[PDB]
Amino acid sequence: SKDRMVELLQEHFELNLYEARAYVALVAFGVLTPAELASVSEVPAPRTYDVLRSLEKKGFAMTQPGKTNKYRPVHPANVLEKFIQDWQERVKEELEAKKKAKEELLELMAPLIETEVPKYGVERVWVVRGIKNSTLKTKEMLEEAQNEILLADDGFIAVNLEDDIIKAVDRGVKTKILLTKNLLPRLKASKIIDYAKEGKLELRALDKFDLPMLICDEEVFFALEDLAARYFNYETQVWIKDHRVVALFKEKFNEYWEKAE
Amino acid sequence: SKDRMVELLQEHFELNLYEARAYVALVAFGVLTPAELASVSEVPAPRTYDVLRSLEKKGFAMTQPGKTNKYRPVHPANVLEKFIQDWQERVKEELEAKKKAKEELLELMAPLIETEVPKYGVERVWVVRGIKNSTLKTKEMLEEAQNEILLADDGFIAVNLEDDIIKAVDRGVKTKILLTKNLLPRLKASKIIDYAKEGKLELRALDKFDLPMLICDEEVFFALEDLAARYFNYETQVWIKDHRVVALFKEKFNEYWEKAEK
Amino acid sequence: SKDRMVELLQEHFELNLYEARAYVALVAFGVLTPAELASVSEVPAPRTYDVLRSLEKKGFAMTQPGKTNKYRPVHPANVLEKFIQDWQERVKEELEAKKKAKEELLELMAPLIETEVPKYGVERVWVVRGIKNSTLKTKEMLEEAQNEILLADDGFIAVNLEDDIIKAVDRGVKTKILLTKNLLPRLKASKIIDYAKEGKLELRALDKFDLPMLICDEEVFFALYETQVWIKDHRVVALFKEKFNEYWEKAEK
Amino acid sequence: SKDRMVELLQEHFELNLYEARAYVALVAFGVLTPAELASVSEVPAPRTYDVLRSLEKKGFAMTQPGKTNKYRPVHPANVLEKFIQDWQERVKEELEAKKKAKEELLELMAPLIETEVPKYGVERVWVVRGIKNSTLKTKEMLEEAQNEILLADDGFIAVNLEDDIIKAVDRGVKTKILLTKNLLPRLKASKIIDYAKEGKLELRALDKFDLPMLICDEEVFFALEDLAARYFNYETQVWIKDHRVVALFKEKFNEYWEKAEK
Ligand SMILES: [Ca+2]
Ligand SMILES: [Ca+2]
Repeated sequence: SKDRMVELLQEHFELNLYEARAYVALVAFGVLTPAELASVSEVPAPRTYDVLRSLEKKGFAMTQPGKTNKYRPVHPANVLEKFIQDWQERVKEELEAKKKAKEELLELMAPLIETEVPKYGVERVWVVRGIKNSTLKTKEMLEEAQNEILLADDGFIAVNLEDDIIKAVDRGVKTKILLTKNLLPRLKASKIIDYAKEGKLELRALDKFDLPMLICDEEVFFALEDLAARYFNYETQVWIKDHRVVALFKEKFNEYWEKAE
Repeated sequence: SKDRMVELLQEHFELNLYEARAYVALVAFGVLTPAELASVSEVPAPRTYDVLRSLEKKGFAMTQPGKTNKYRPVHPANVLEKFIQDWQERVKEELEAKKKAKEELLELMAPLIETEVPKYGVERVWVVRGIKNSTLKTKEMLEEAQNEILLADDGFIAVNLEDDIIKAVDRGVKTKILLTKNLLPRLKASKIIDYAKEGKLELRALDKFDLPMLICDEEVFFALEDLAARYFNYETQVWIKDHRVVALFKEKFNEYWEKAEK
Repeated sequence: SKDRMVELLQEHFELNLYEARAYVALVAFGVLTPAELASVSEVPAPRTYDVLRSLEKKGFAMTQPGKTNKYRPVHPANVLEKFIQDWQERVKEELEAKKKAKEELLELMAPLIETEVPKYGVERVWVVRGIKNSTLKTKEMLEEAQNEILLADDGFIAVNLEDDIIKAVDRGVKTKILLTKNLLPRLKASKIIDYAKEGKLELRALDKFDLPMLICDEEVFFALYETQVWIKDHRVVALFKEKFNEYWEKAEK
Repeated sequence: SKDRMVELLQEHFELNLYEARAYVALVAFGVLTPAELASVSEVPAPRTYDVLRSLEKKGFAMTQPGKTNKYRPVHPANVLEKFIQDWQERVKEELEAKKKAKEELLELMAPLIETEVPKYGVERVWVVRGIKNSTLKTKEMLEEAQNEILLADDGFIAVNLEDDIIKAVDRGVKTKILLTKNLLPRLKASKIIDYAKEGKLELRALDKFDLPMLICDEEVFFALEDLAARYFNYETQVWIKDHRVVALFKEKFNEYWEKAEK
């Protein structure tokens, strides 16, 4: 039918509905004026000029300017052939455009991938309040740690996060536990001291240290103090996930750590 | 520079605005959740799930089974290349789709173009817009030329239809071709050229003539060349069937022909 | 009041409605959570987090990430000044960008003004059918002509479009009329014959020429029912002018 | 490239797609009617009138003497220039409008910020996103600093707050400023120099340090500098009021402070 001709033109040769209808009409009727097209095909009267003019510019028609414009269809074997050839040239050009878009993006995104160290998630600073949230944060750090754990403990930490601490030790995590000497005998029946003696974790003590902390693989979790927080009672703590901050707290742990035993 | 990365992704790798922004963000941050994407980029919050999900689909993002779904970028060199490879295969399918369509159209139109009847010949003047569309008419002139052919070509009139020019030559049609010197390079070696060397047509060249044309038996096709209209593919070209007018253009051709060299 | 504060923030400091309301709220209350904001101001509850976070990235707020997200206003005198300083610098870069865009446009559009082929955007080819339309197009040209008129007339043009021909002559237009001897005596009581002798126009005749035409300053109107073609182009017209000058030679009196 | 001309007009001279296209068309063809514009350009037929009329309003098009159906372009050199002149003045108009608005807001807020408590300040930790927003906090630190200032600045932390730094020095604040070497060209105006030259503060420079900071008495503001988070203006910065943390950063500052010369 003629319907199939309209579809094919619309689908593959970039004509809109009216343009496809008008071109088919031109093939069938030869010379048409916009007025005649109106009566010949299914194209709105105010569009018949607009449409035929488009087909002209698209290479599907030729014309005779005048008070009344006459239009002539370009033979299908020419315009359909020409289109595919012109189409193929656009394609080939675009391919090059994409590979140059490719290279330019690679150049532009090298700055985003060059820093091969700090690839943490967005959330790197997290403020923790209260006892419940505190132990929940400490649990996670212990759950996620895979390389090392450094703990300076004046808590309220070894008890009862013991079962999380030992679990990490059981996973081969290089554990070091430093705690206040005054709090030492609290662990006299702990699992930690057994692992300390067997021993897969090292444990030491110190009369009192000023800056307690938990370090877990490029993460540090420490508490602010000012100055009756303990047993009065309220907690304010800060979590940071960044090698550079951890390096500071790790250097300090190692200063506290070398107070052997 | 970020804006450029978004532009390039959007125009050439078929990402929309938010998809392009999100992909850059994934590359930059290494890993994002829909919540984190909302936080760092200009993708609206409720849109961030679908954006990351579509990037995954398109091959720009990578994730784990879930539901603990975090999204991470696939390295650009392994995506932009893969996109192009996919695009090329999509093209090849459309190309043949067009070939199939063309042939069905020609078969459907066969009853319309045969015994059409075609109603032209009585029309002795037509206008063709777009200098690049000239071969939609000059092809027909060469098909029906049976006495003589005079061609003064800038590259846009009738050269490139060599098979039709030569068929005319081979059926005894007298042919004179005048080229601009800028066509002497692109028209090597060639097929049209060796006909001139064999003496089957005459071929000469001239620095520049201001009025290109194709004359085919009491018919003339000529271009009103203008480089300001060239930008809008809207140069006026005219076909006239009138030996008196053709005579005018034929005299002028012969004037250029005198200046024309070897 | 705060209604005025919200208005000003939206109009000049590029906050949306909810953001302006939320910042004002922060100034008033110091520390707020998204939940607290919801109860304090007219910001939709589910929008309160997004808004506060937006203010965070926009420099209007500071925060404490947590289960309890706290937000703190940046002092008005700092963020409002900070905005204007940054705004003013963004502008100047754009200023430079506009002057660089201008320069590139002038270079790109040079081919559009350099290719000095001074024609109109109007079409240059016009097909005319029928006599009434023919005489109107002919009338038009004669009135449009400003330099010269060349007419080879075996019509039915000079008769009777005379008043348009002489009107052109009266305007100082260089008129030359060639007409067929066979219809020549029709003009023996015309104004054209008077103007030919006075003479403000040159007039000759010839019993037969093959290509009649009207030329009016790089415009030509000639005939192929009857179908006529008008062309507006220097190079094409030159051919028709060359032919006119061949027919032009010569005749009395 | 026509497309480039449309882009530039569209991006910088506030023309929409159809207006920008039409202007190029006017430039190319010299004079157009709405009908003529529709035919040559990609502006839809029914739109060519309002498009041309609006170009006239904007100063890009001119009506012709006589019957005004035809439009002619106003030459680019007299429009693109005139636009910039108008735009600059329009900008300036808004600049003063913003400053005025600022001034009104501050007086409106005076009951909240004048003789302020403030309700915040008891809080000993805050986070600032965007390294370029850091001076919204560090300014406050410099204002209240009365013991010492230790500044290791990559350019975005506090060095661009000269008025407050100088004021601090003038009240006896021990001030050490450490800059990256790429800031020395631009900071030779200046206040910090001559104060470094007069011996009122110490100024050293260093190729690069990994942890920018501002220490003011018992407070530290430090940046987790990270490109390409900067690309999305989302670098995480932290303010802590706690002499123990400050001490760590103070040790590290003194580490950066060594070797750095000039
Ligand atoms: Ca402030
Ligand atoms: Ca202040």
